[PDB]
Amino acid sequence: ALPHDVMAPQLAVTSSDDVSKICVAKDFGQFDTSQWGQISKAHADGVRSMKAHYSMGH
Amino acid sequence: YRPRRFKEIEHTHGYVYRELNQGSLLPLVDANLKESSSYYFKKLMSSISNV
Repeated sequence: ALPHDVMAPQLAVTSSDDVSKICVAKDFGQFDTSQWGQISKAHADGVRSMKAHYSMGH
Repeated sequence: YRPRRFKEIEHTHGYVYRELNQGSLLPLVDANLKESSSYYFKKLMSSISNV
C-alpha cells in the first residue's frame, strides 16, 4: 500500500507542537502458546453464538 | 391430521392423568416486553427464513 497514508496519524503526531498526544507501538511474539487453550475456545464460542439465528441444527 | 384409533379396552376402561389448568404467560410478557418480543420474533424469523 502507501506508507504515508497508512501511517498518517503517527506522522502527524510525531511532528506537532501538541505534547498530549502519544504514540504507543506493540509487537506480540510467541503468542501461539497464549493462543493455545482458553482463547481458542473463546473464538469457538463467539462463532457458535451465531447459531441461535438459524433454525435447523444438530 | 389422521385421527388416532384407540383400542376398545382403552375406551371403556381408560383413564388419563392430566393437569387441565392453563397458566397465563402475561406476567412475563407484561413486565418484560422488549425481551419477550425479541426472543419470539427471532425464533419465528429463523424458521420462516428457511422456507
